[PDB]
Parts: sequence; C-alpha cells; structure tokens
Amino acid sequence: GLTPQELEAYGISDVHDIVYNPSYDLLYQEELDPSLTGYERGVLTNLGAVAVDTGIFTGRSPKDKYIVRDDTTRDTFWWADKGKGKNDNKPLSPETWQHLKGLVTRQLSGKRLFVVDAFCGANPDTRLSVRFITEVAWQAHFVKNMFIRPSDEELAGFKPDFIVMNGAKCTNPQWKEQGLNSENFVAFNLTERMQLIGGTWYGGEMKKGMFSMMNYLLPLKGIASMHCSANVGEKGDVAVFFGLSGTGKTTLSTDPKRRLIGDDEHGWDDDGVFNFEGGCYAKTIKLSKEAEPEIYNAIRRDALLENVTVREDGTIDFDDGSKTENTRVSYPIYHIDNIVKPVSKAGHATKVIFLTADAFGVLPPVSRLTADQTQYHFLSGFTAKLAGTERGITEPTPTFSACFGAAFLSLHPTQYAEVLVKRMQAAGAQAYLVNTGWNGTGKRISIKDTRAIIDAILNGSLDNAETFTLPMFNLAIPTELPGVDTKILDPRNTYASPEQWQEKAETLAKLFIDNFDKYTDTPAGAALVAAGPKL
Repeated sequence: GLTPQELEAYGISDVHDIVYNPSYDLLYQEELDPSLTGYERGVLTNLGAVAVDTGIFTGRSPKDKYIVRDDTTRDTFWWADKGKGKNDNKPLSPETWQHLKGLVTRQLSGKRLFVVDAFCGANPDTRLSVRFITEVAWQAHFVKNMFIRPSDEELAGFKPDFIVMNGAKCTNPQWKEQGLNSENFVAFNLTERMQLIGGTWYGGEMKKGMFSMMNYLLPLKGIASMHCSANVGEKGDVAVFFGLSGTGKTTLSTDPKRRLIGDDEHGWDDDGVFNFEGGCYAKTIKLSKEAEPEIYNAIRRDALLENVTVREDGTIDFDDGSKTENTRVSYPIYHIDNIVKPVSKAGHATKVIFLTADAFGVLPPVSRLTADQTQYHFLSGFTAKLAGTERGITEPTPTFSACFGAAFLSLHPTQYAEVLVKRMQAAGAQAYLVNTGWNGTGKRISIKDTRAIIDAILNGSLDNAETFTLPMFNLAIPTELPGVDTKILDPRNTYASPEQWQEKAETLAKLFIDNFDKYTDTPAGAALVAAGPKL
C-alpha cells in the first residue's frame, strides 16, 4: 500500500522492502526472529505476550525534547526560554533540525522498514493522520497498539498530517557543539510536520509527541486536550482523572463498576470526552491479577511488555524493579472487555478528579473543590514524578506539573485551563482533589482507600455531603465516607505529632504560593490567589 518512492519525499533512500500496515500476526512472527540483536530482541512470556527491553531508556527524556522555532511556531508555542514558567519546549534552529533529520533518514536508508498509518483522535473532524516509520518490528507494534487502527477503506484515502521517524539506533555525535543536552534527541518540526526520535528506545516517546501536537492544535479551536484517564457509568455519566503516570489514573480508570473510555489522553469538545489513543501504556510494577484483573488479563498475545523481568521459564516477575520501576505494557484497548465501543468516546464529564501524589502527607485523601480552587489546583498541578518515569528520577519527586501534564504542554497552561473551565461550566461538572500519595507517617495511601473514595465521588454521595474545612488550604473535606476509616479523612490524624502537619503544611503552602505567582500577571490569575493556600 506504500511505494519506496513515497518514502523518498521524507528523505529516506535505498529502501525496497516496506512492511506496510503490518498485521498483529506478522509483528508477532517478526518480534521472535532469533536473528535480532540488542534492543531489537523479543521473548515470549507465559502469558502469550512478547517482551522487550529498552536499555537505559526506561522513561521519557524531557531534557532531549526540542521544537523548531520558525514562522509556524514562533508566536504560538510556549517556549522554554521565553516565559516565567519552566517547560521542556526547547527551541531548535532549522539548521540543527536538518542535521538531526539527516541522521535519522540516513539511519533508516537501506533498511527494511515498517510503516504504520494510524489516527490520533477518535473524531474525524479533529484527528491527526500519523505515519510512523521504524526499522524495528516491536516499535511498529507499539504504535499499532497505541494509536487508532484505520480500516482498509480509511487506509485507501490516507493522507498523513504528521510523520514520526524512529531512529533510535542512531545518535548525534555533534550534540555538544550544537548546544544540545545529549547525543539523543526527540525533535519536532511543525512546518515539515515531523517528529524525529534519536538514541532513545523508550516506547512512550512514540506516543507523547503526538499528544503534544494535539495539545497545540485542539485548545486553539476551543477543545480541551487533557492528560487524564476517563470512564463512564451505566447512566452515561463520564469521569476524567487527571494525573501523572504512577499516581492512579490507569488503575482507577479500569474500575469494574464503570466502562473505560481511555487511559491517558483525551479531548473534550461539544459532544463530549474522546480518547486520542487506540490502546493503553500501563505501568506494571507490582501488578497482580488479584488487584488489577482487567489490566492483567489484557497481557496476552498482541500486548507488548517493556522492561519487565522475564524468568528463564518464561514467567514474569512483575514485582522486580531492578531494571526500572517504570516497567510498562502496551495493549490495544479492546484487550479490556469493559470498554466503550464502537468508538472510545462518550458525553460530557460530570466529575473531574485531580490526582495528587503528595509526598508531604499534607493534603486530604479527598477534598471537594470550589470553582476557583479547581482553576487554582489545575494550574498548580501539584503531584510527584515517580521513579523512572523520566530518566534520572530515582525516587518520588514532588513537582508542580501545570495541568497535571506540564511535560506535554505546547501552549501556555492558562490556555488549557480556560477551555477546561468552559467545558466544566457548561456541564455543571464538580471537581475533587484526591491524594494518591502519602500520609503523615510516610505510608503510601492504600489503593483500597482510594478506590472507596472514587466510589463515593462517582455515586454523587459527596456532592452535597457535610464537610469540615482544612486550615490554610481551605479545602472542604467530607466528615465521613462509606467504606473508609473516618480517621484518615483529616490528614492531620496520621501524624505521630500533629504539630508536624502544621510545619509541613506551611512549607507546602509556601511552595504553592511561590509556584502560582507567575500566573498572577493577569487580573483573573491574581483573583485566584484567594483560592490557594494562605499563610
């Protein structure tokens, strides 16, 4: 379905063997080819799923992310070097881009190539048509899992909006003199409409780039673009769960009392909430069949395990984090029985949950937010980066991740906030802040407790429930909650010395205030200070 000549327009030469739109059967056979070496190699596990390793590239490389600054992006992108707020959108010259493109296209030239055409976005009117090019079968499999798989009729008329070229096997020897961070690179050019991957083998780089592109295009036309999971109740009530990976959004999304819309990347337009993806890239550290049965049962042929420990007998030790704590599996979304079909989308969200993995043990397990607190805490995005999720993170690392996805934002945080608020206001949606981090003793808040809290949110039992107010943060906390120990609802109770909550809360309050200061350069942002913590 694709000629060698078509690839030459992208700069790739000397290609005569193209594997276009590979089937899952073909990918499975290719991945088990014993002639593969190094990070190409795959092994078959007892669950029937192939497993691969990615070396040291066990999470994302934000410090290697670059966007060409040109007439397309100059005045619209949220640049790393132009604002008060830190971000990863580092500018790249057109000249250095051409160098990186040459490295990747030379690497892929003369090779047998896999080409996967797919969609990012469940809706035809706003989706991107993406063409992915790799020399490694498992990388093609990853994108087959993670993007929306077109029908034959859709492939017949396929016209790519973006090209993603995976050249993980190449590196940039000139990186030092070019002022770059390392010999690796994840580079984007919105004029040529291309993403390049060099050096890094982490699968997620192949999906979060297009997420960043959706995060550029959709809010500019009034559509929220959200780093969240999403599910729907029997009556059509949709919930979205914002958070960084490792902080509960995947686990809570597969709630057996709900039906899954998606894991990680969603839009919200006039019709409702829609998944961008065709699959889920779930963390597997400490996964168990008893605790996460839907996710566990999705691990079978056509799933792709990444960096998990496989024993000599082919069984998997999901508890082993010695390669990395950020072990992963990808699977097409239909590997979960309990999903929305025929398209991964539903109506407006009625419930908006912000997951905060609070390493200070200050915040309540659950708070019901006011309208202004919703905006304040969305822009703040206080949570934690968990080990391995970005390279060099070795332990839970507190962060203010604007919009609960700062690493993927292409526009200013307030642009995401304004669209989200407009959608929530139109729906009458209620927001909740849920601590999936740690309590006052340093113990991780139990998934059993968080699941019970989510249950109480989603059945509406908290919307008009009696509350008490937490000092300084001014958060409304329910006085009791079915299926949860009342004593945990007040975060002060789990401290051996409750005066220490006061000390840690003052410290965290100041961190929030200082982080939020940069948003107070407009009247609306200044007005939100009253909804944040007060010393």
